[PDB]
Amino acid sequence: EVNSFSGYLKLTDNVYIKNADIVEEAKKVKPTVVVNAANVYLKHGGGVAGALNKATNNAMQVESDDYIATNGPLKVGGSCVLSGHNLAKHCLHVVGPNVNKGEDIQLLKSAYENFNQHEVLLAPLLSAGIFGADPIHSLRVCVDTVRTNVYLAVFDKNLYDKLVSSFLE
Ligand SMILES: CC(C)[C@H](Nc1ncnc2[nH]c(-c3ccn(C)c(=O)c3)cc12)c1ccc2c(c1)S(=O)(=O)CCC2
Repeated sequence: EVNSFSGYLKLTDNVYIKNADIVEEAKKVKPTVVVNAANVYLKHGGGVAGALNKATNNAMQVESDDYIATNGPLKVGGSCVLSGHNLAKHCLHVVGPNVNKGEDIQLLKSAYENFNQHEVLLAPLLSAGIFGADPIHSLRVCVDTVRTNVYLAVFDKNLYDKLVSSFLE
């Protein structure tokens, strides 16, 4: 079965959310597109990007290095489409702003806009965690910006509960 998302809570007609690890979701669901929370040089050194690369046994990093050699780095708020490997048909590498490194939070709208070129996506909460954005603000930007169908996997039950409570106010 295609895009077999299970156990999500529907927030709006096009945004769903689950307390789950995106890597485990990508193995179970086999989505058409999995979003990576990338950096501009596609160096998958930790967090979500490191976990998705490790699940591909480093095939994602080798492919990413070859892409950067030919095309140069991405811009903050930009994206590229590369192979999904064993995790998805395609990986959409999206660069949200890293507020902890001084990048502009306004670029988070441009980052989510990349999602609208794909009908269905499995994605993480952009710019949250160590990128420093307020995760409740990142969910609000996602809901207001994404028009295609997006399944958000957030690997922390405490944050999940705060995000669902905030949306339902
Ligand atoms: C907010 C947080 C709960 C969320 N975390 C995650 N959300 C969804 N699936 C996840 N898998 C893992 C994971 C991490 C270690 N290892 C070993 C794994 O195997 C699997 C993390 C994780 C998240 C959302 C966005 C971003 C980050 C973190 S960040 O800090 O990586 C910087 C980039 C933006």
